[PDB]
Amino acid sequence: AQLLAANEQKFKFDPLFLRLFFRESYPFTTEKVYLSQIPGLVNMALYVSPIVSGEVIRSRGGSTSEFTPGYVKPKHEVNPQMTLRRLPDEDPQNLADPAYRRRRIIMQNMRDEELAIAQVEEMQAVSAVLKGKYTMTGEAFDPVEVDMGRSEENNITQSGGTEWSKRDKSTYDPTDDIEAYALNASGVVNIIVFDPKGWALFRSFKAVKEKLDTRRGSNSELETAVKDLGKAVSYKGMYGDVAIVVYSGQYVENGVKKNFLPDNTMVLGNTQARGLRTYGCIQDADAQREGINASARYPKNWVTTGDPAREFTMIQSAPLMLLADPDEFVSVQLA
Amino acid sequence: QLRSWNPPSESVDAALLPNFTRGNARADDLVRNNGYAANAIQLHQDHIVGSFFRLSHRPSWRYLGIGEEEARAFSREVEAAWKEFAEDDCCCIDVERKRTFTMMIREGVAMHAFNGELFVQATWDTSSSRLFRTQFRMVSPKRISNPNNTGDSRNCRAGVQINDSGAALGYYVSEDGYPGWMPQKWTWIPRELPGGRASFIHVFEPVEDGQTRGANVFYSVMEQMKMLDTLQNTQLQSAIVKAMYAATIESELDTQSAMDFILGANSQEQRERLTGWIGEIAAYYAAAPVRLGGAKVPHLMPGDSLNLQTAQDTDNGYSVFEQSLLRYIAAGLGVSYEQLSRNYAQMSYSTARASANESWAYFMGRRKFVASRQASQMFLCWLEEAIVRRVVTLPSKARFSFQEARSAWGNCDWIGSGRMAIDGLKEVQEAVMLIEAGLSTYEKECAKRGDDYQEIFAQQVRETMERRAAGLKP
Amino acid sequence: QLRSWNPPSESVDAALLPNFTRGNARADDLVRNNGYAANAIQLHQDHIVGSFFRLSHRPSWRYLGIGEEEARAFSREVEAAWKEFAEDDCCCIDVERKRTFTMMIREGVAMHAFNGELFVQATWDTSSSRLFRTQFRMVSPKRISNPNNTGDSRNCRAGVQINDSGAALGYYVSEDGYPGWMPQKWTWIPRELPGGRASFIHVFEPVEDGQTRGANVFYSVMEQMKMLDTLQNTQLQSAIVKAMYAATIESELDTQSAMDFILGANSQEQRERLTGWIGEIAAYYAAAPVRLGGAKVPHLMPGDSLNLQTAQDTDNGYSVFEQSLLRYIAAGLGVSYEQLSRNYAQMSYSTARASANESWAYFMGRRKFVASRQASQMFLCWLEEAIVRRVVTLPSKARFSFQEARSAWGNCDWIGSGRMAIDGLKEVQEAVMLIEAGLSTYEKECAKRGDDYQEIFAQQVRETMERRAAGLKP
Amino acid sequence: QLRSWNPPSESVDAALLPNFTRGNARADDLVRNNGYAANAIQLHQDHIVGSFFRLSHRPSWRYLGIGEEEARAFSREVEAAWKEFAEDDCCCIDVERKRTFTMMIREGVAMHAFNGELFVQATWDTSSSRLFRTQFRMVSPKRISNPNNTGDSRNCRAGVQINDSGAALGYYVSEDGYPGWMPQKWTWIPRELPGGRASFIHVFEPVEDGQTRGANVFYSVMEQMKMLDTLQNTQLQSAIVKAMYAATIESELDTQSAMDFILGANSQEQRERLTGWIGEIAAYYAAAPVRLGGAKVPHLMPGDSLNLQTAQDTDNGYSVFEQSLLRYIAAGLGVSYEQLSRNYAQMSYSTARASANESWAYFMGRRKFVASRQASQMFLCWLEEAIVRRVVTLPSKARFSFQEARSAWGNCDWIGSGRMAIDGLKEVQEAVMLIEAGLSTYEKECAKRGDDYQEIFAQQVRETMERRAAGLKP
Repeated sequence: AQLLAANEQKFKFDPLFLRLFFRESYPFTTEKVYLSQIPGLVNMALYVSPIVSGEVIRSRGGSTSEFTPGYVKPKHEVNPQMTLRRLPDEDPQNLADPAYRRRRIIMQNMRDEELAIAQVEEMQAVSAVLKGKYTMTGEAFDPVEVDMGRSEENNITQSGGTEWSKRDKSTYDPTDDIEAYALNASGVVNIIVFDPKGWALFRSFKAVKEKLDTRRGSNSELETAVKDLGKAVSYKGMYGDVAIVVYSGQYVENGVKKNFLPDNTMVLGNTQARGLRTYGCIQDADAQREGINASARYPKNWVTTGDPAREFTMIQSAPLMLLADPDEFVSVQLA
Repeated sequence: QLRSWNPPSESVDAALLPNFTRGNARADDLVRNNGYAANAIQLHQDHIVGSFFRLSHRPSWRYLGIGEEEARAFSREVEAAWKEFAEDDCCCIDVERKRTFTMMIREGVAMHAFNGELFVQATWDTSSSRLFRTQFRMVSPKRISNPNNTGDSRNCRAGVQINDSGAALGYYVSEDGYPGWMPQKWTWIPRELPGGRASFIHVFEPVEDGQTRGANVFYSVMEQMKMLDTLQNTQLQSAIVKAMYAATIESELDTQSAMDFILGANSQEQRERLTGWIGEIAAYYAAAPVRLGGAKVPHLMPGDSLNLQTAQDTDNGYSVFEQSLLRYIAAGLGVSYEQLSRNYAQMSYSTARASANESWAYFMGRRKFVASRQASQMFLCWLEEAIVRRVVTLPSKARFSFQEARSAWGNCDWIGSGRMAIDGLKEVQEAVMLIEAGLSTYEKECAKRGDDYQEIFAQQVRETMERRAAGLKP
Repeated sequence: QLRSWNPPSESVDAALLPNFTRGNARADDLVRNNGYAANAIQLHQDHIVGSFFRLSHRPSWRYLGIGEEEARAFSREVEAAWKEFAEDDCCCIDVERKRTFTMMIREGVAMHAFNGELFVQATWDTSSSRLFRTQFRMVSPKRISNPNNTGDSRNCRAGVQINDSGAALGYYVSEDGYPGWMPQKWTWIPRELPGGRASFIHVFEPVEDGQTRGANVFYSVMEQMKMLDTLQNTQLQSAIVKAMYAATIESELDTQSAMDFILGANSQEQRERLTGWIGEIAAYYAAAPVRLGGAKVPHLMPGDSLNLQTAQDTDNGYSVFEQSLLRYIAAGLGVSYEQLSRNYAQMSYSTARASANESWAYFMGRRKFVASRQASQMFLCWLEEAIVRRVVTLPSKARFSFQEARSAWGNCDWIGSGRMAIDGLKEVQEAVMLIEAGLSTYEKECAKRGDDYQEIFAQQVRETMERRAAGLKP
Repeated sequence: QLRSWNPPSESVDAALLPNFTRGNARADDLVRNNGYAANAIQLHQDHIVGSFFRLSHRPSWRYLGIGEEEARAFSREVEAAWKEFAEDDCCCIDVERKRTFTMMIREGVAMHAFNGELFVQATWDTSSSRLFRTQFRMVSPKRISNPNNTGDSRNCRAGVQINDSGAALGYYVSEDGYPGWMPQKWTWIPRELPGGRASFIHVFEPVEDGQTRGANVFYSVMEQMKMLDTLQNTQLQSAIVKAMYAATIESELDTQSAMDFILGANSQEQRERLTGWIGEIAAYYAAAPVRLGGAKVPHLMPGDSLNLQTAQDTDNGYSVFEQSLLRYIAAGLGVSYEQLSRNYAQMSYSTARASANESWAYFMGRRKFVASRQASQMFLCWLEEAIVRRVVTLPSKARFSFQEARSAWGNCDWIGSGRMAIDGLKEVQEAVMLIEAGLSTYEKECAKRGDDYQEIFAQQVRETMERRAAGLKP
């Protein structure tokens, strides 16, 4: 059992979703998300006559304001019985210390913990901006469908009508489809991040390959983001006007591993779409009596006396991240 | 309440070092938010050092075979040199170039009071404005951690590298953190040079063997923190609820079965009854103007009121609680509150002089315990530099060399705050008894009076001769 | 309540500098709205400087080889020159041309008390009304910020440009803001000239190493602010509600089921019953004139009254709360309230003289701590100017040059407030004991008495000769 | 309550000057409606100046090379001239022709206490009744505003034209407003003449740099205003409601359902029942004569009465509230209330003499701080005029000219109120100790006694010779 302050990572490397589209964090002192409580977009046009001023403007009463945040509280043991991750030859005598082994093993345990919540949050993000629906579900828990409201024109499919696979691999240009799906996106699209084989049949067209610019032509901080997360986001290059990226991230589930992304999917939208990170109550007596009922995360190291007389690291959170405008992204399944 | 503050059951050193940062941080919090620490450090300053800290060099003339007169003249030379070197008006005796000897002693004693330790370093200044190229830079206690903030180890323990026997070899000084964005890098610093040179003066009071750090404050001050909080909040609640008043409206109405039947009929299909009654009551309050004072009675249609029945109404007792606990921790921490916040309640004559003399002797204790170390260390370094520069001449008949008998040659004592005044009659009857019976010497007389016998005699010579010349009465 | 005032957990310098502007601004608010700060600064003035601040030049004659008689005559010359230069009646010694030396010390000590620092600048005046072309302009602490209000940096830290070791090189003085619409421009000002010349006298007390600013006031005075607010409001509520009275009218009426049925019938279709009853009650109050006193009973038709049942009715306790807390913060901030607002409650003889002597010695502490810096700095600058102008003649046998031994030559002490009077019998029995036993010298006798031995002897010569000539009794 | 009085958060000068008129106006209101200001200004007068303000000219004979005997004789001449010029019995020394030197000092100190500043102007009178054509007219602070009441500007700031460095060049004097219908016109007035002549003596105490105005009173007296109001009103309510009594009439009647049915029938169509009952009750009260005392019971037919149930009934606490706050603000504003309204409660011997000596020394502080400026300025102007007229002869060996060394030649001190009496035994034992040990000089003895050594010796000569001649005992 070590203090709360032993929670230093400086490792925030989420794959460009919770850090770039979903910056809009709202931890609450209350259980649910109350979209009426969030101001979101403000009623933002009307003025008043040059004699007096008008009424009082409020948070404009969101129609649906009741969903259950994913209160996730996992834990692990940091029992000093293992040989640990030994960074090359930094004096294993301190590993021989139970104190250093226990502290850096709580380091390792907790980092596994937040990357676990981060990967489940990224699955929530990919569900969110791929269908507008999120499955708040788990065993011994009712499945609540949390819908931002993704429209039908945001779910139009490439296989409908003519498929890119069922097209000329040399002369056909899918740019026409690119603006066709981008027009009904309530904004400009500046990233065309694909799943791998989706980008494969996208680039199979020649027009794509002599239309794209392999050069840097550094447009924004997206190159810096790729250099940071050189793991699963791949900056293919410029398609001229728009940036071409491929995400091949993978989640390692209970017995097997598989990619986050489905077979062939796309979301057309902006890099500055508004993403909410509403956070529920944290059900920990420590959190309430020290005021961490409204926060992002909560770690603790703590000893059980009695039957499971041991010591554990416990991580608690409650995210219900969504997208403010589901119509911002057009979600297309590809050929 | 024991939850937010937790003592382990172990030796004090291993019970404090693991929670060193938290205890010291909350100590910083209370010494910054609270005036008691400022008053305590100020009184400790004014009782230990006071105006100044005076050097007196007494080489062991009897043991070294040195003549007492030669020792006294050599002491005169070294005292003149030391006073003129210490009186530098440009604050130039520190590497920071902003503290004289007075604030050397000030910061040293303050930090040895707070953390229990003080860290001085004898560095070689290059500024040629003075004859002596040695300055003394004080080193923060945050600097002493294991190389790169690693936890305690076999022999590298909280920043000090020692042997199995505990002998303090050296230290790992982390880089300064001001501005709040410098990284820390740990540098090796030995405690002392092999030739006896005092390079890193590490003066701390160890409560037990093997202890590396001094004493705290917060680990006995959390209770003032939470008593001040609780008295503060309870006075706020008492003040706000002496005349809290509920202004509602009730009526006769309330025909039991009829009212219940009307409410049930309204719930089912007859809400028009409730709407009509609400309209009648709104017209009631708008035709009455139901107003109590300068303010409007908050709108309450009949049949609902607050029940502000209270809890027990005995005296809070906080009066004698707080007197007992202030008493308690006052001659806990050591300096009495009848001056740490100055009560004059029922205090008497024996009260005053007994409390004053015991407290002053006890400050003499703390002074001789936590000031003479720094004084002797600094004096030894300065005297070594003076011998290097041949400023003062060592006795020719030196039985032992300077380097061999630095302790014998550099034997010194120091004088703290000035002449104590408490009663007057007390000190004067003591003085007359001592001067008539001869029960006071030069050294302890000057210790009691904060003066010097040589200068009092020379100035009495001057007094008598000027009175004779000008016509006054010697 | 901890919401509107928040301490971070960190070293004091990095815990104060980020919230420097807010704490200092609320300090200004309380020192302007509240009399305690004015009384405290006034008493600090009258205990530290009092009437005047007297220079006494004591060049280290013994160490420099200078004769004591030559040192004393040279000191006579410099003292005459300094007194005649300081006594300028046209307020002309400042660049602002509106403060003499007295108010130099006054504003300096006041600002070094409030912000913990004072800023003097030795400038070259061109006004030829005096022999000495050096004036000393005091610089506001608002001026010291990083160039163009930028946040703290690596070596540019809150306006001071220092090295990695912290040595204060210079400062960025923002332009004055009076009138309230001048822009600020930051100008470079070195702390001191390389030759030891004191250009920018920056005197502050650092609580720890690397600290750049002094101590505050508000960060321990918010609690007086909110206690005065709460006692004020609670006395207002108590006064207004000792005899608040509800004047309503009730009646018997109230036939339970019948009244409820009548109200329901009125709500549905029989409002004529309510109109008739209201008419009857209006005729009632207009045929009765229902009047209680000098005022009309506020119109209440039967069946509605206020329920002014109260909260608990124990004594507020504020009495012993406030005595305990005034006690508390009184010998917190340092000067006792039994004179900061003058209680005479149960105070006794030992009470009086013990409190007085400890407080006066402690003011002697503050004086010697935060006045001698400014005194020595100003004296050094003035003496350097005098040596430049050949006003006073340095000793011919100077062992060290003036520029080399400015500290040795410009060694000086200063005398604050005048002769302390507390009891009479005390001071006089002390005086008789000292003058009979010779336990007092010229220097410390004159320190105790606020006089000069040379002038007392010359005036005693004059006394004796005039008594002999006129026929009086010497 | 903070609504009707509002502090901005800013430097004190820019926090006061915008609300200068309102604060000063409410200060006028309270100093006119309230006796405390009158008592405070009267005691300040009687402690600072008292009976008179005595000049003593001490040209720097030692520095100027002037002989002490020549300086003393020249001082005798100037003192005789100044006393005879000041003792003018026709009030003719002012341009208003209605104030002597005493009321010069009186109005000056009173206005420098109220507004913190005083404004004297050295004008050239033409009335030839005296040798000296210089009078001194005092200038109202309402006169100093920007030309035509414009707001503060870059260098024209609240009426004073200064430079960027703040040097006070001159002033814009608005025309007088008495009678209440003169328009104001702003006229240029320089602060001083280039040759050092003191034309516009502007003496004010600046709390900080760049401040142009002095200190206030009301901005710490609003709380007495509203405490006196609240205690006044609460005593009025307590007095009027200790025996307020409701005299109504009730009856048994009140047959619940029957009474309600009768009232409803009356409301609908059967008002004859109410008329008959009212007639019966009128006959009741006219056949009973329902009379309680000396007065008639106010006419109340049955079924209606006042419910004068009260609020809480604890002691008001105002007793210890008011003692604590009077205490509080008493040694806030500075002069203790145990004489500003004279309590004799539990006050003791050490109480008396400690309070008296500290308060008297503190008045000596205020005297030497806010009287010597005006004294020296007026003396300099008068001495310049005397040198112009060759009334007194300057020393022939003048090391510096009069115009060059006006400060050196016109060096002077002043004596305030007369001989302090508090205990008797105190002053007499002090006097005997000083006269036996010689610890008192001519100058400080005469300062303590309010006399002159020359005149005491001459009159002792006269005493002894008259006793010898008439046969008495010298």
